[PDB]
Amino acid sequence: HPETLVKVKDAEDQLGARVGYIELDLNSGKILESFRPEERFPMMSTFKVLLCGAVLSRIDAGQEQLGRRIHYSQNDLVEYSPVTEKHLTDGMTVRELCSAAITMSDNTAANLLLTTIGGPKELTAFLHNMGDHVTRLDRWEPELNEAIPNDERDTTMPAAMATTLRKLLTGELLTLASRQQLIDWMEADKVAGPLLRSALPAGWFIADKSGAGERGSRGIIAALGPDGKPSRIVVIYTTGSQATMDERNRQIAEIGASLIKHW
Amino acid sequence: KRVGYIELDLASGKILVSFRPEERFPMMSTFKVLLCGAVLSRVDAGQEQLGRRIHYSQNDLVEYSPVTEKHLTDGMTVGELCSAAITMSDNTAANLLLTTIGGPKELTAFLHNMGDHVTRLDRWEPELNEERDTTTPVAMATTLRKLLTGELLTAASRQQLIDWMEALPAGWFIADKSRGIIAALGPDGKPSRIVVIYMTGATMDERNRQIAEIGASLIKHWA
Ligand SMILES: [Mg+2]
Repeated sequence: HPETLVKVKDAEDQLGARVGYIELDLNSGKILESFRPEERFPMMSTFKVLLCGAVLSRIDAGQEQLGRRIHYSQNDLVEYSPVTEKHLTDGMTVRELCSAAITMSDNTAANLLLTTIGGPKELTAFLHNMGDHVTRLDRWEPELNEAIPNDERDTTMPAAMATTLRKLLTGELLTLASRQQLIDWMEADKVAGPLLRSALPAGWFIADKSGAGERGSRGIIAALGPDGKPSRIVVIYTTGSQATMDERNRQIAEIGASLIKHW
Repeated sequence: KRVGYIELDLASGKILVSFRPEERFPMMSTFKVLLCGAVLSRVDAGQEQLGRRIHYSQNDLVEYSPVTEKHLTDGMTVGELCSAAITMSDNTAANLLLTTIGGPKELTAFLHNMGDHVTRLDRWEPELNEERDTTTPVAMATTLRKLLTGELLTAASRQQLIDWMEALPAGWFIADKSRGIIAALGPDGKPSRIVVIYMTGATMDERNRQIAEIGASLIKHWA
């Protein structure tokens, strides 16, 4: 059963770059296995789940509404804004913006949502307040993806991210419809095909969010399980590699194949 | 049937690799390391001397006692007994050292007092090898790291504990010569990493294949 860990190590050796990984039981929160779990990695677009968690938490407390509309003005359009670049005229509701930020990784959507909560510092405050004292967001899209070596801005650790994700998706931090909306948005992720979904067998459930940035940075956070039901959380990050995006994708997909095989 | 392990970076206290690190397992001989830790804490406190000689009878000998069985006449110093209890897993030596601190409950209270509320020793040798006398990979590693780094022991005692532990893969410094293994990894006399492995089950071989697979997963702080 350390086979998966040996594969992560091989990935690290194939990429010439640090890889971090943790697998947690969704119900108990116990760590099942881990590799560099307490090293810092850039979050990249995996933060968009935590963002929409904070946006959902404010919806639950009456400070935000799903149906509130946001207009925004072409000047706000940062690169990879596939959904938001189609609604220059009419705008987009909070619900649509979370949908775009999660399912399509729309960068402008994330910035608009960040503004609704008071920016990076308020996301970081939201995290500290729920017991995550590691994860920090500092910048906006697209700067948060720079992945400068030794820069602790905009980073998490695999263990901190995994525990946080778990608290968002289970228990009572969010309401039932909110919890379910967040996991449904993650289920409907359309831009993480090459990662753990490429190794997922028939009939398995996966709710995920991937990220990609500069300087070889790539990752994914996921809740998955056999028979249409999530039972574990997986977080994989890497940074630093000079390998191609497809090689990074492949490495993550093969770690996924290993943890699935040794489930 | 079950395996759990953890490798920790000593300088940082960060977990490098883990597999079922919070499952409970019988300590088996890994308690001996912690015992020698409690002994050295007493030395540091001016309550015990490693040069102190102890005589013991043939009513003290229990199974696997390779050193102590040979010194019923002349006895053995506290330091010798610690060396025997870790390096030779000499079960009488562990029982005699236990008496010097005040029994299982006093080791267990030593651990409580240093932040470890998972690891519990209740029995003496040989009865401890049959939820009593258990730990988890993470608690044992975290406790050992506390012993070996900064605070808890003086620098004399820390080096002494290491040198006993450094007195299975060829790169591993193995404390002990259903099972527990503690290994230190790194330069002689100053390991950078510790590995703690428990297995309950087994066939000489296949445990050795499992051990080699764990060996393949081990890493170091990224430079
Ligand atoms: Mg390494």
